[PDB]
Amino acid sequence: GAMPSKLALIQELPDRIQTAVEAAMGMSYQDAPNNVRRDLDNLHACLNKAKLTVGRMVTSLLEKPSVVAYLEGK
Amino acid sequence: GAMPSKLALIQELPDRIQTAVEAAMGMSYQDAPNNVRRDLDNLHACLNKAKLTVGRMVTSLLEKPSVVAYLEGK
Repeated sequence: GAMPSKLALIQELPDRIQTAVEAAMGMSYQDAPNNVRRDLDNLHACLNKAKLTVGRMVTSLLEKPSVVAYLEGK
Repeated sequence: GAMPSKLALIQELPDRIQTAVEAAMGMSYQDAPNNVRRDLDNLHACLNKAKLTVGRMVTSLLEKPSVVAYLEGK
């Protein structure tokens, strides 16, 4: 019976956001004109970048033992 | 029933990320000292921000008719 610790949450945030935008990443915008689908291409760069910023924001929490320990509850 | 189209996805992305991050927002980081929980405070500001950067990224796509129409399938 392992109730998820805050670190379970902070670590899963990347996966949650991966799931948050997997829909849009797997979106087939190629049935749209280049420019508008490029707006999805911007969604592709920036929203995937958004996962990138979040993943590493978690990394920013993960680069310090005290912060990490509190998340896991150590 | 309503099979989700690309617009259903782009519109739900905000809620998906609101969910991707709700766990961390509802996190009881006050269990930790000010500074380390402040590290979660940065997590809060930046992840709440992160949701909203996606909020505006969706808004970016949402503020042009060609882009929007292709998402919905108009």
